[PDB]
Amino acid sequence: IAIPTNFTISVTTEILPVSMTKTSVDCTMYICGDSTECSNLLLQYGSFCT
Amino acid sequence: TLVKQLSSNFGAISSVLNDILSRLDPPEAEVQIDRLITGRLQSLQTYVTQ
Repeated sequence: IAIPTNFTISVTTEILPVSMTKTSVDCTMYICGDSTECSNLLLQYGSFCT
Repeated sequence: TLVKQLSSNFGAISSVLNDILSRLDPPEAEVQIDRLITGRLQSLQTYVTQ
């Protein structure tokens, strides 16, 4: 039997992500910008954006 | 949200498949029906992924 006669206090590190950046995107400003005609075309696609 | 999106045109002249079908000739109705099919496939795929 091998038995230890001494010891070491070891401090190790563990890194864990917990959160990511909260991002919001408006369709009408991404797909259409300031175009009202583009928005009128886009609203024919339904509730994709909600 | 899936049941709705059956009332969306997706760019066609109507969301009712029969109205497009019984109000245009075949070669012109095919594009409209294809547009509806594409939109509804996209909606169903979004549902399944979610």
